[PDB]
Amino acid sequence: MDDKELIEYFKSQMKEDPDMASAVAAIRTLLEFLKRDKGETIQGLRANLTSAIETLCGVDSSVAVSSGGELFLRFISLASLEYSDYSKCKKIMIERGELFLRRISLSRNKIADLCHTFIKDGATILTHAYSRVVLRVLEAAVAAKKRFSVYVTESQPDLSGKKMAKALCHLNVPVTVVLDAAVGYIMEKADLVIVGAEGVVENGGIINKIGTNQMAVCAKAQNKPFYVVAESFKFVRLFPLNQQDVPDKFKYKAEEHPWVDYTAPSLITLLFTDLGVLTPSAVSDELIKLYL
Amino acid sequence: LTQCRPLSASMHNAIKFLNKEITSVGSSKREEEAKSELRAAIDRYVQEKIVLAAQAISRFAYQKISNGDVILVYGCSSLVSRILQEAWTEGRRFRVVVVDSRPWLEGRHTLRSLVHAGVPASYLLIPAASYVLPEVSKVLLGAHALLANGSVMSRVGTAQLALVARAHNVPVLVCCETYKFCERVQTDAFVSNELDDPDDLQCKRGEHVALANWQNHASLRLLNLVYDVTPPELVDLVITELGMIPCSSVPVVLRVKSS
Repeated sequence: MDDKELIEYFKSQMKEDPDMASAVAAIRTLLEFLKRDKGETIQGLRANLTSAIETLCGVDSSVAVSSGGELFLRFISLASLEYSDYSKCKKIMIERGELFLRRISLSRNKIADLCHTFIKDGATILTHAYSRVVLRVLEAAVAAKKRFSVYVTESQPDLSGKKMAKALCHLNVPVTVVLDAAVGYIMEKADLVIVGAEGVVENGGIINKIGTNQMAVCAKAQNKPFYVVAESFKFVRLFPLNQQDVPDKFKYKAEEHPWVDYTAPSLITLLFTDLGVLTPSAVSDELIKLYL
Repeated sequence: LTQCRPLSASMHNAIKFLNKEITSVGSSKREEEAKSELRAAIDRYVQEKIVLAAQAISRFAYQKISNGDVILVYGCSSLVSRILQEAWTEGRRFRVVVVDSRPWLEGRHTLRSLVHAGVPASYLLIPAASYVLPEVSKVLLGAHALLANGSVMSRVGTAQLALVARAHNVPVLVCCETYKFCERVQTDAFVSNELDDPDDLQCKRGEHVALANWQNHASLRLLNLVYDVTPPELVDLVITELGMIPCSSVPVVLRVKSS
């Protein structure tokens, strides 16, 4: 499989279904690459998959793509540990990959059904920018016949907050748009903050759009619960010590304008994943359980 | 009088004022004139420091009370009751949450007042306060004394309410007349306090009193604290006849009232 057709398949699966996220598209492209590789050794298989992951992360500078890459490499490593013969291992891999794709396709609805019960009637929800998982949880909460008012931040560098407001008014949910600088002004009117995450780091913190850290610190200062809804495949084994420790491949190209920031686990109340409702300390355990 | 019961801060300030006024009486002054002037000075002190001060504090607090807000009060305070009554009379519409504590249960007094004024009211004990603070918008607390460092000396449990209100992002307002301002400082409730009668802690639960004959147990002790101290960091605003000030401005008032 050529590099050009790899990028073409990635872009085609991203464009065909805008609802589906970037990490799922990357994992699908990697599984499609593994589908037709015409190889005979698992060593070259691993090397080719790693190179495909590097070029895919070259296409998109998101943390979720790299998360999916490491998760997929671990999946191949475990499958190889199960079976030594290349043909049996490869067929086991393709069936397991199909099951994995099926399970990660429906994570959003599980997170919605597990998180919509934390919204109360007459609550005031603050969210940062556009995130399909937050849209899904709010849709499920509305389907639960609950009435609430949503606040959203315009998300200045690309106005995805306005897109969130439009996609929320589509279902006639009362929503409001505030500036990036008005977040500290709005915290006291909101009851809880719900955000997504492009990547969940080892210690339980998150990587997200540049304005997430401000909301986390403001909510902590005003004693408001901070909920993060994120998928399992966004679990990177990263340990940022500060904002400078975040890898530069995720900050830029996605005066000086970073596109992401890191939020410490002490500023997060609970994480809503397809694994369930977890404390941040659980996430690390998961990773420790994954890599032996 | 101190032997009958330890003197309060207001009584201490009144004693200071009366001693200063008696010392200021000249020797050449006639005895009848001196006595009449002393009585008139006491009457004027009562008037200015209580009645006009309460009216000014009510007018000041009217601007901080809006329609549809929930105000939390603790125990019994004449200033708080007057503030709420005049706020309701002038046309503000709101509801009040009354918090009470054992064994005095003075909050019931305030409750009755509110019921006789037409103000909607709720009643609960202090341990349940954290349950009701989510729906509370402002906390209005009376003060027995304001200390030179900004701390609020009040009925035991007031600092509890201030801490729990800060935990719920609820502003805490203290109303106090400037004649209750004290030059002394106090960091905790142990160094200076009052011990009430321990037998008041006995309560009839079911058909037996568990604390009956509690002195028969050598290692058993009963503690009945009267006062506690609220640090200035737990108070958002002080309402006085001078106006709305921060706690850090309490010494400033003490500077301008003295001279």
